[PDB]
Amino acid sequence: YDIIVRHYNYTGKLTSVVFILICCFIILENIFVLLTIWKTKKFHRPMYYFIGNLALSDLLAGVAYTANLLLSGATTYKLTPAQWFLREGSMFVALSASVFSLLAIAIERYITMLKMKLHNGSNNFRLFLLISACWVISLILGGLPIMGWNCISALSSCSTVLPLYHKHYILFCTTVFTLLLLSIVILYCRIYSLVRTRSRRLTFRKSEKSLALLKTVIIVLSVFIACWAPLFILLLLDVGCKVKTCDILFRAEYFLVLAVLNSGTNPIIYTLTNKEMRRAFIRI
Amino acid sequence: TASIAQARKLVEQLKMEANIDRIKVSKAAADLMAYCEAHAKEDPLLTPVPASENPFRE
Amino acid sequence: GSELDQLRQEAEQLKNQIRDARKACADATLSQITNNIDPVGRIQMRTRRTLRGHLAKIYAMHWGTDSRLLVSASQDGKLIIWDSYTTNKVHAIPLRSSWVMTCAYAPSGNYVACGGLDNICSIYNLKTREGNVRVSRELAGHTGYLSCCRFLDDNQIVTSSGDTTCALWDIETGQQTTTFTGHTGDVMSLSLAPDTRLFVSGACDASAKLWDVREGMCRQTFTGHESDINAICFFPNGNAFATGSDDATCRLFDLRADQELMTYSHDNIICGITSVSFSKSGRLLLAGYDDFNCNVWDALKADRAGVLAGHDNRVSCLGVTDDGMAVATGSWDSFLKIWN
Amino acid sequence: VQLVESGGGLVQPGGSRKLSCSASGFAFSSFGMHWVRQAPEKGLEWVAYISSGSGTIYYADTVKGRFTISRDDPKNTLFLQMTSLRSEDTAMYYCVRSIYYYGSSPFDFWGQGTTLTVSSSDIVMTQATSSVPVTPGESVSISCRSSKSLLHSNGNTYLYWFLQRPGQSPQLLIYRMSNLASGVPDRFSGSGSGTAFTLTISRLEAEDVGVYYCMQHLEYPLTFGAGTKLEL
Amino acid sequence: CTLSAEDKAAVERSKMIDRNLREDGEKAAREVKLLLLGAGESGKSTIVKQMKIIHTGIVETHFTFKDLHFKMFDVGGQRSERKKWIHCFEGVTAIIFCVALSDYDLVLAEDEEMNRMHESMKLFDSICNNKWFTDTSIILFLNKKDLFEEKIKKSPLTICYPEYAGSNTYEEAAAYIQCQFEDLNKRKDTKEIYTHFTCATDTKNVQFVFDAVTDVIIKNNLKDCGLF
Ligand SMILES: CC(C)Oc1ccc(-c2nc(-c3cccc4c3CC[C@@H]4NCCO)no2)cc1C#N
Repeated sequence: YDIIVRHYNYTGKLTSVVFILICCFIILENIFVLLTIWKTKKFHRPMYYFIGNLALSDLLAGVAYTANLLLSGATTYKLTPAQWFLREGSMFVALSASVFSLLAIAIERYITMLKMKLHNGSNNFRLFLLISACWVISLILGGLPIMGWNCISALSSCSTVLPLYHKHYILFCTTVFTLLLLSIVILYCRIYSLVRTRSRRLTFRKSEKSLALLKTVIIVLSVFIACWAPLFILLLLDVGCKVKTCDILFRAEYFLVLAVLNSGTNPIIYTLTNKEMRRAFIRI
Repeated sequence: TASIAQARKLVEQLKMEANIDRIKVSKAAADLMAYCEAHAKEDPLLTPVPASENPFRE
Repeated sequence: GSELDQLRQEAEQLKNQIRDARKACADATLSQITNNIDPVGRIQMRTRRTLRGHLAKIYAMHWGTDSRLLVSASQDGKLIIWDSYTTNKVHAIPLRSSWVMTCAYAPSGNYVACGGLDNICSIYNLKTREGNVRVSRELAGHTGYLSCCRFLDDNQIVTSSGDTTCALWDIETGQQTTTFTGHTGDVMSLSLAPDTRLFVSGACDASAKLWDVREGMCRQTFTGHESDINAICFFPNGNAFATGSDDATCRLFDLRADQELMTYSHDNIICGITSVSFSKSGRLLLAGYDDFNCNVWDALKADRAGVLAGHDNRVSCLGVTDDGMAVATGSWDSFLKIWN
Repeated sequence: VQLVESGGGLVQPGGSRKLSCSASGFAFSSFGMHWVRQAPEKGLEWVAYISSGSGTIYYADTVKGRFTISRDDPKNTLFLQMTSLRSEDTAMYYCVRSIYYYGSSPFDFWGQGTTLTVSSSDIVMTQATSSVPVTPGESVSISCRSSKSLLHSNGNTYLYWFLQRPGQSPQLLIYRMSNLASGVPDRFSGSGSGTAFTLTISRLEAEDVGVYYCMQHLEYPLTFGAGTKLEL
Repeated sequence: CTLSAEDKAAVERSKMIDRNLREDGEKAAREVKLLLLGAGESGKSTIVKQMKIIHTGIVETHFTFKDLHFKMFDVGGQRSERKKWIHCFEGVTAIIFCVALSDYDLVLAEDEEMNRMHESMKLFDSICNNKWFTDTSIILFLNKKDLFEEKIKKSPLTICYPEYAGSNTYEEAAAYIQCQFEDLNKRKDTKEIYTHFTCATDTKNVQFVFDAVTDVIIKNNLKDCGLF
């Protein structure tokens, strides 16, 4: 329309086959994980519901990325600005939800390991509260640009990587992502510290499981941070760089590839780690 | 020598059971058939009953 | 040493004469005679109620005479008395030792008893003046564990202990009156006749015997199984009884003639049998297998005619009501279900 | 079991004294409690109820919001407080235990009662007559009529029946329509249809004389009858 | 609604009954339950008597240590078949097993050719390789040590064990016995065996039991959330 051609002209914005197949692979992996978790009565405790939520969330992320890549192209100029805002909202709602779930998993793990309860049975109130809070916070963070911080008048305030979004919104997203990343590491280090000290101190007279826990922590905590670093550094970089002064900013499509591939690689790590679910998958 | 008592007890039980009367198998089958065919109307398991009379309605 | 040899050959020729008389008396199987009857189409029974509230495995269940109240025991140590129609609870009788494996209900609805692994049969009173439940008597005269106990009357109880014996008790005096012996293995199953004059018990070595309460001696014995006996129930007529086993085989016997009539075995089952109960008219032989589901084995045709697979773990107890209105099954997942 | 009432004294209008009753010999923690006011030469009327565990507290429409009642489980003692007091609150006070489950017998044991003196829609249930002269050894038929169909969809009428001995507290005779209570002889029998209920006595002696009452329990605001007297 | 005046009173009874059931079902779920087994002369009596006590057929012993409630079921008076009443002990944290070191040259009664260690190993094999106890660890105890030393001093060890290459030393004999007992364990990936030698100090035995229980609890909690 009128405002769409203006912003893209101001910012200067005037190889997509393998992404479709990797996204369809992610979707099939996720619908397989859902079918595996659902049909088995053994995996019905509140623990595996977090993994199911994460799988549904990264499935939605894959579908949203597929839709965004299909709609992207020369047709972006013809569509209405609300449709564009819709695309961005969908993308943010997918990825934010995926990162948020991943934190609730660690919160539940730390709460469980904090005190020995001798049983897997627990209240579902906390589970429902965590799931609902995660989902509503993701939805609110995705829909906030529609209500306010729209960057519709100040053309200079809009970002360089993509227009129509205010810079303060990107800053807020970065400042919340860094806090989530800090909390994840804090919990995943405190749980290992707790498990090691109690076992060494209180099981002294009569190891192998401590090293396995260390390996699991140094795998899960490292795969996520190693892949979510490029997107974060690009989002902090585009803020400072001025308009038309960064050539790398124009080629920002490749950075999202590994960011969404993290969502597809999370089920592999969260399934091959434990033996029970691996045996259940082998049986199927 | 202590198994003699239990041996005499078991042989006494056997010779006592050896005096039980026997009836023809066809007669027993006919009696069972008559019994199951006589009371077949009052069995709500194999005979369907409308839900308007079942106290276990849901 | 010749006395034991001569008594052994005497017993052997007695057994030979018994089996000869048993074989000469039979002419044809029951399945051959019942070849001109229309079989039932399909027994499609859906769950109606779901009695929940237990926190452990379930080992026993009995239906009251009013066909409305039922009692169940669990390893948690409770003796909850359920209401079948409304699903509310009526009592929460606790236990001293949380190891129980049997239950019973009085024909008048007054007393409820439950044995266990502590070889002590305790009887509770439900019609006391106060609002609680008191222990009327505690019977302790057995060495092995108690397996199953049924109320013969309001003042007499018969118990099946694990030390190869069965005894009849007295409630007022508290001491056993008559003891039945003769079994070689652990007696773990018995059921009372409708007229409460005779009762049969299932041994632990492929043996089932018939006892009388008045005279108090073994009359007839039946064999034919391979592994053992695990469940016993009479025909509604009271003149025959069908027994379970562990090698996926339940059979039906006759009392007048010690012959085997029919065998209900299938080539697709290799699992044991836990509970067996007949129907109101003696046409459906319900059996609860330990492969997570039940069966609706026909009594006269020896072909399956229904499956009640609505369970999570192995079923351990099930019994039809007095009027044939519904059947209740209890599994190890602490969930009772009422099928109709 | 044993029940007794305390806190009975002359009170001027506008003054309040709490009522206390102590129960011993049973599990008070699992019995509901009913209060019953008995006016002189008049029929008794329901007052208040508390369920097991103080879950549901009910009151009467006349004294609603003016009486405060509570239970004390550790000491097995029951308390009743009122705020305002009028000239018509002069009556006897009884407490009766009641437990409700399948096959139970509510209102089984009546208390002794105390004396209180003061100096200055719903179901309508009317009994047949005031008094009947009966010579010993004859059958007696008493009819209690209601203005509503007490028969519920479940299939059981909720009309209770009990007798009061002269000078002593009344005792329950027949719950529901027909069942006999525990301890009473089998001479008493009852029947009904749903609107008109009657009771028949086979043989009458001298130790069972007094006044009769019929209670309703279908709808919660309990109402009693006028009271028919038996004359020897 | 459809319920009558007194029918709602009966429904309230179900609620309080279920509340009282749930309150007691949670109090008994936070205490450790462990089973005791052993031979007739395996010194189970001196073990159950030496340890702290607070408390025919089954016998239950209740004692507390370090804010933990332990229950010890001594199934020793059951003369019936063991395969019938063994499935009710499916849920248990540990299985205490007690044997006697000095009981290796004393033949079992009414028999002159079979040694007691043989049926001890047979019972251990039947307990460890049972289809129900495929996930519960096993704590093992050696009751006598000084009498065992005296016996290996006056009597050689080769009478009980047919093959032996070491010398008659207690330090290596105990290690050989422990390695032989730990060998009869087919499920080497789902259960572990904690061995200990019974000494005169009760504090050491109670501390060892507490340590084994804490280790089992930690392993169960780690396997609960699928962390390893
Ligand atoms: C805590 C979580 C929710 O934080 C975040 C989660 C997710 C994201 C996030 N950014 C983006 C994104 C970034 C740049 C460009 C583009 C996109 C989407 C499409 C667009 N491609 C057009 C190229 O011209 N996609 O997702 C950022 C943050 C932050 N900060």
